[PDB]
Amino acid sequence: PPSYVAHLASDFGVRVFQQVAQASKDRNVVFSPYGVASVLAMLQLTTGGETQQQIQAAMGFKIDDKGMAPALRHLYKELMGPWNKDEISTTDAIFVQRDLKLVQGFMPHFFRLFRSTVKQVDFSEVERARFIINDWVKTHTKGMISHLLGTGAVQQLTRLVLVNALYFNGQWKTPFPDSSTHRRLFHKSDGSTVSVPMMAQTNKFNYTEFTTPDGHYYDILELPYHGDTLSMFIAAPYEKEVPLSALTNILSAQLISHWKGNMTRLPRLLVLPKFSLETEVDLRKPLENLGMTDMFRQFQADFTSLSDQEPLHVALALQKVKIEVNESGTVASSSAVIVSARMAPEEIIIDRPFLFVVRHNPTGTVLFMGQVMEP
Ligand SMILES: [Cl-]
Repeated sequence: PPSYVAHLASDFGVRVFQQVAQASKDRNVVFSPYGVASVLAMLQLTTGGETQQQIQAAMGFKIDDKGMAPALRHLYKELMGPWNKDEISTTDAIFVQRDLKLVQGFMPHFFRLFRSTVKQVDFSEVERARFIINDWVKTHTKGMISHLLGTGAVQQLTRLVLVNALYFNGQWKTPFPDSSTHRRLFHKSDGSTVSVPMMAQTNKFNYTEFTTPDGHYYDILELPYHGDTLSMFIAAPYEKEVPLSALTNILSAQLISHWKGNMTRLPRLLVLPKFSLETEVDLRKPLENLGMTDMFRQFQADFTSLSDQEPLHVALALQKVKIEVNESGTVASSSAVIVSARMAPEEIIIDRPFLFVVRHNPTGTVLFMGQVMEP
């Protein structure tokens, strides 16, 4: 089902973000809970045996089950509809050795389910294979993501690669002014500060203070995008010794929903750092920690649904996310005569590390999720 599978998909991907985050420590990290959910669902089809059970358990749904793929493909068409003014461009690709004898009916079946095809390449032509892979991403992310560092691992022994790449760029329901954007010190998690550019805006924001069962307090602010189709939620720790990991490690779609129910509109002056960050992840370590170890093993991996004669296994599972946040009419050239604005009761300055979550409002899909430590 629709919002059902979107939630199983989002939750799984967040579970994947927790792993990437517990590894990144104090590095800025952008990730797409949706992306890794979309691709892993496709890979379910190329698996069999234990390698398949480990993934359907990790994700929480069999891709061949009634309404799973139909709901998933309906979702994709929704995100890529006409409202999306090139705000989010994505691409999911599975590259297998072309010389490999495939199972009778895998390609036809895969297409019917995803309306996409598994890519074939002759991995013996290393240079060609890598170019072909970094090129697919390019042409299919509207030229936003044209390279990968991980492809540098594709060699002769490679027979299978998984790739996922997303690009996201706002377009707020109410653009942050421009003349208001200014310099402001940001408190990095070590007492050190840096003069970073921040956007400012007074208006009626949807806010809520949030406490985790653990007792951590966060200022939660929802920031809508044009048409309320998307919303970027901001979870900024209360004091200063409050980590992001206290929230991100208990995060789910039901938690975002929770914020919405307790949310209220207060007239504040929001000061938000403008950030354009990029992260590339080697999904292997994080996927293994979620219980998916077999797929990465030379003798254990079981992809007999993609081909039954083979010593296969994913040689490279990765993701690349490019997130940008600005005024949306961002001249950005380092600042005329006047600047006016309506006054607000209080201000909410985001000058310390914080985490954000972008969601598809109609379905509550957790599209993007990050931890911004130093903009
Ligand atoms: Cl790139």
